Amino acid sequence: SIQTLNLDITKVSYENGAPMVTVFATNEADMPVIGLANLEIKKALQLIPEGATGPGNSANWQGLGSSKSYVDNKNGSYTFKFDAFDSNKVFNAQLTQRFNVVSAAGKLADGTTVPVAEMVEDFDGQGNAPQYTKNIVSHEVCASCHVEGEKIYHQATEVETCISCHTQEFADGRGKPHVAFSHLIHNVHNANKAWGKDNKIPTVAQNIVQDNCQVCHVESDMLTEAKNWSRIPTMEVCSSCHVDIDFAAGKGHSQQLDNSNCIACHNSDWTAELHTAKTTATKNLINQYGIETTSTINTKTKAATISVQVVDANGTAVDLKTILPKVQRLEIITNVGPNNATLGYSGKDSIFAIKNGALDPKATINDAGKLVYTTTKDLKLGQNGADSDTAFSFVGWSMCSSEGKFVDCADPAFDGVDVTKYTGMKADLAFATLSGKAPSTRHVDSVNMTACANCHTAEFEIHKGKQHAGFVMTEQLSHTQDANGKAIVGLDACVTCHTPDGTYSFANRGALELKLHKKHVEDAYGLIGGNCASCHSDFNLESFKKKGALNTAAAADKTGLYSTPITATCTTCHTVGSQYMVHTKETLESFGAVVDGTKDDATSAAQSETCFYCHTPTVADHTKVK
Ligand code: HEC
Ligand code: HEC
Ligand code: HEC
Ligand code: HEC
Ligand code: HEC
Ligand code: HEC
Ligand code: HEC
Ligand code: HEC
Ligand code: HEC
Ligand code: HEC
Ligand SMILES: [Ca+2]
Ligand SMILES: [Ca+2]
Ligand SMILES: [Ca+2]
Ligand SMILES: [Ca+2]
Ligand SMILES: [Ca+2]
Repeated sequence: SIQTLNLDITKVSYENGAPMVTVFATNEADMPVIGLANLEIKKALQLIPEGATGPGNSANWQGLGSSKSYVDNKNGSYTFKFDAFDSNKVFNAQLTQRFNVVSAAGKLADGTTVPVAEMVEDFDGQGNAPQYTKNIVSHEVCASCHVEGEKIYHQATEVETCISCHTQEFADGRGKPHVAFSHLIHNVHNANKAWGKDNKIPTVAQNIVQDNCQVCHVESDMLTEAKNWSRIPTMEVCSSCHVDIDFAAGKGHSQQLDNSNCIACHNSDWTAELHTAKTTATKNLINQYGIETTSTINTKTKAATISVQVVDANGTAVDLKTILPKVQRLEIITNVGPNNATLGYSGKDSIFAIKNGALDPKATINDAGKLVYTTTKDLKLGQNGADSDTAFSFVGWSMCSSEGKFVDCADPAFDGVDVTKYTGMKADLAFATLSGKAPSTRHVDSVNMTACANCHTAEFEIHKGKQHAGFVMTEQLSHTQDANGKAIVGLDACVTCHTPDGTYSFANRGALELKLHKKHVEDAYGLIGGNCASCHSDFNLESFKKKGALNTAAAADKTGLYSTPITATCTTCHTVGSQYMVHTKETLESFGAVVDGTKDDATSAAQSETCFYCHTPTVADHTKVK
C-alpha cells in the first residue's frame, strides 16, 4: 500500500548526555506512518573538519555508534535512545553531528507494505542546524544508472548510507585504505585496477562512466562542498584511478609524503578542466551544426528523394559545399511502414552519400546547397496496407575532428575505427507518402532517448565506428510532445535497420521490439534487473495491433524463423524451453501463438494471440495477471 516512506529527523536533544533523536515518518500523501518495526539509526557520526588530520586532508566522519532502540510514539513520530553512545569517548559538541536513519522494506501489523527508506541529516552539537557540512554528491546521481530503491552492491540503496559506513576511520581500522568510500567509488567504475577478493576488472562500469566526473559531481545549491572533486586533491582519492603512482617512492610522480602541496600545483581550475575537456569539446562540436531533412515520393517512379539542409547553431542555412571536405560520413537508410517496417534489412535502401569529403555519384549538392539523394531499392509503397504508404528515412552523419576542432578529412580511405578522429553529429528523420496524404509515424510514447541518456549521456554517438557515422538522437527527429509539451526524441528512426525481419542475420533478434531487451538483459542486468521503468514510461500494448510477424530465430539453412509479435516480445527475456518460461511451445500455440515458424504462419496468426486476456502488464509490474 505505501508507495514512498518519507523520514525527517525533527528533534535531537543532548539534555540527558547521549542524544535522543525523534524521526517523523510520512507516506506519499504526507499521512503519518505508525507501526514501523525496522527503523534504526544505522550510524551516528560527527564531522572532523577539512585539514584537521593534516594539511590538504579531507574532512572525515568519526564514529559515535548506532541504535535500534526506539519508542513508537503512535503519531508517526519515533524517539531513539542510545544504550552505548560514543563507546570511543570522542564526542565533541563543537563538531557537526550526523544521523543515518534507515527503514527496511517490510509490512506493518495490519499488513500494509512499506518500502525501504534511508536518509542522513546534519546538526550542530546541541541539535540545532549545522555550522559546516561535507555535502559533495546526493543519492540522485546514482539513480541515473542504478535502480532507485534497490541495493547498490550491498547494505543500502542511497550513497549517503554508503558514505556513513565506508569512512576513513572504518578503512584505517581494517588497514584497507581502498575501502574508504572516496577511493572505492572511483575504483569500482574505473578499469585501471581490479577490486574485491575475485579481482573484478570494471570493464562495463568503465565503458558507461568513462571517468566522466560530471555523472556524479554536479554543481548544486543544496551541496556546498560539490566542488571538492577538483578542490581537494589527495593521494588517497586521486590514486583510485591513478593506480601506477607511488607518491612515497617518487615512482610515476615526484615524491609526496603527505597531501600538504597537492593543491599548490593541482589548482581546482586545472583538475576540473582536464578531466572534462574531451566530453565538453565533443559536446561543443555536436552542437555547432544541425540538419533539416525532407523526403517526397515521385508518384510515378515511387522512389523517395531525400534533401538534407545543414544549419549552424542558430538554425541558419549552411551550404553543404562550404563544409563538404570535413564531412566524414553521411548515410541515408530508408524503409517503409513505420509501425511494421516492410523491406527488412536486406531490402532497405541505404547509401553513404558522403565518405571522407567525397560525394557518392548517386548524391549531389543542388544550387540551394542541400544534399539530394533518390532511393534505388524497390520501396514497395502501398503493397502492405495503409501503413506502407509511408517511407521513413534516417540520416546519420559525422565530421572529421581533432582536439575539439573540425578538420578536413585528409584520408579518403579512413575506415572510421579510430573514433578520436571524427564526431558523430545530430541524426534526422524524414517522412514521405505515395498518396500525398499525411504520413503514418510509429508510437514514441512508451520509450525515449531521455531514458537512454540517463546511462549513455545525451551525446551518445550510437553505432559510431567502422560501420556507421554515429547517430546522435535529438529533437531534430521529434514529431510529437508528451502531456507537458516536451518534444519526445523517439527510437522510431532505428526501425529502418531494426526491422521485423531482423538485421544482417535472422539469428540476432534484430527487431527493435527485441534488440534493446536482448542487449540490456544480457549486459546491463546488474543495473536494470526486471526494472522496465529504466527505459519505459509505459507499455503501448495497442501498438501490437499494428505489428505482424517478428523474426525470432534462424533455421538450420540460415533462413528466417518468426513468432507472433507478443510472444516474440516476451520471449526475448523468457526463452521458450528455458527455466525463464513456464509456458511450453504447445501452450503458447494454444493461446494463438506461432513460435519460430514461417513468416507466413506468424503473419497469418499475428492478431490471434490471447496473451492480454490474462496478462495486464504495467511498467510498475509487468508480471501482473488476472
Ligand atoms: C535507450 C532505451 C537505450 C539505448 C538506445 C541504449 N541503451 Fe544501453 N547499455 C548499458 C550497459 C551497462 C551496456 C553494456 C556496456 C558494456 O557491455 O560495456 C549497454 C549497452 C548498449 C549498447 C551497445 C553499445 C555500447 O555499449 O555502447 C547500445 C547500442 C546501447 N546500450 C543503447 C546501460 C544502459 C542503461 C543504464 C541502466 C539504460 C537506461 C540503457 N542502457 C538504455 C539504452
Ligand atoms: C552511470 C553513468 C552510472 C552512475 C551515475 C553510477 N554508476 Fe555505479 N556502475 C555503473 C556501471 C555500468 C557499473 C558496472 C556494473 C556491472 O554490472 O559490472 C557500476 C558498478 C557499481 C558498483 C560495483 C558493484 C557492481 O555492480 O559491480 C558500485 C558499488 C556502484 N556502481 C555504486 C555507485 C554509486 C554509489 C553511485 C552514485 C555515487 C554510482 N554507482 C553511480 C554505472 C553508474
Ligand atoms: C556498513 C554499515 C556498510 C554500509 C552501509 C556499506 N558497506 Fe560496503 N562494505 C562494508 C564492509 C564491512 C566491507 C568489506 C570491507 C573489507 O574489509 O574488505 C564492505 C565492502 C564493499 C565493497 C568491496 C570493496 C573492495 O573490496 O574494494 C564495495 C564495492 C562496497 N562495499 C560498496 C558499498 C556501496 C555502494 C554501499 C552503499 C549502497 C555500501 N557498500 C554500504 C560495509 C558497509
Ligand atoms: C560516481 C560514480 C562518481 C564519478 C564518476 C566520480 N566521482 Fe568523485 N566522488 C564520488 C562520491 C560518491 C564521493 C564521496 C563523497 C563524500 O561525501 O564522501 C566522491 C569523492 C571525490 C573526491 C574527494 C573529495 C574530498 O572532499 O575528499 C575527489 C577529489 C573526487 N571525488 C574526484 C573525482 C574526479 C576528479 C572524477 C573524474 C575523473 C570523479 N571524482 C568521478 C562519486 C563519483
Ligand atoms: C577516475 C575516475 C579518475 C580520478 C578519481 C582522477 N583522475 Fe586524473 N585522469 C583520469 C583520466 C581518465 C585521465 C586522462 C584524461 C584525458 O582526457 O587526457 C586523467 C588525467 C589526469 C591528468 C593529466 C595529465 C596526466 O599525466 O594524466 C592529471 C594532472 C590528473 N589526472 C590529476 C588527478 C588528480 C589530482 C586527481 C584527484 C583529485 C585525479 N586526477 C583523479 C581519471 C581520474
Ligand atoms: C607541483 C610541484 C606538484 C605537486 C606538489 C604535486 N603534483 Fe601531481 N603532478 C604534477 C605535474 C606537473 C604532473 C604531470 C601533469 C601532466 O599533465 O602531465 C602531475 C601528475 C599527477 C597525477 C596524474 C598522473 C598521471 O596521469 O600519470 C595525479 C593523480 C597527481 N599528480 C596527484 C597529486 C597528488 C594527490 C598530490 C599531493 C599528494 C600531487 N599530485 C602533488 C605536479 C604536482
Ligand atoms: C542500420 C544502418 C542500423 C541503424 C540505423 C541502427 N542499427 Fe542498431 N544495429 C545494426 C546492426 C547491423 C547490428 C548488429 C546486429 C544485431 O542485430 O545485433 C546492430 C546492433 C544494435 C544493438 C546490439 C548491440 C550492438 O551491437 O551495438 C543495439 C542495442 C542497437 N543496435 C540499437 C540501435 C538503436 C537504439 C538505433 C537507433 C538510434 C539503431 N540501433 C540504429 C544496424 C543498425
Ligand atoms: C531499455 C534498455 C529497455 C528496457 C530496460 C526495457 N525495454 Fe521494452 N522496449 C524497449 C524499446 C527500444 C522498445 C521498442 C519500441 C518500438 O518502437 O518498437 C521496447 C518495446 C517494448 C514492448 C512493445 C510495446 C511498446 O511499448 O513499444 C513491450 C511490451 C516491452 N518493451 C516490455 C518491456 C518489459 C516488460 C520490460 C521490463 C522487464 C522492458 N520492456 C524493459 C527498450 C527497453
Ligand atoms: C527483458 C527485458 C524482459 C521482457 C521483454 C519481459 N520480461 Fe517478464 N520478466 C523479466 C525478469 C528479469 C523477470 C524476473 C524473473 C525472476 O524470477 O527474477 C520477469 C518475470 C515475469 C513474470 C513473473 C515470473 C513467472 O514465473 O511468471 C511474468 C508473468 C512475466 N515476466 C511476464 C512477461 C510478459 C507477459 C512479457 C511480454 C509482455 C514479459 N514478461 C517480457 C524480464 C522480461
Ligand atoms: C491465462 C490463461 C494466460 C494466458 C492466455 C497466457 N498466460 Fe502467460 N502466464 C500466465 C500465468 C498465470 C503465469 C505465471 C504468473 C506467475 O507469476 O507465476 C504466466 C507467465 C508468463 C511469463 C513468465 C514466464 C516465466 O518467467 O517463467 C511470460 C513471458 C508469459 N506468461 C507470456 C505469455 C504470452 C506471450 C502469451 C500469449 C501467447 C501468454 N503468456 C498467455 C497466464 C496466461
Ligand atoms: Ca529535520
Ligand atoms: Ca532517501
Ligand atoms: Ca578500479
Ligand atoms: Ca528533422
Ligand atoms: Ca484477434
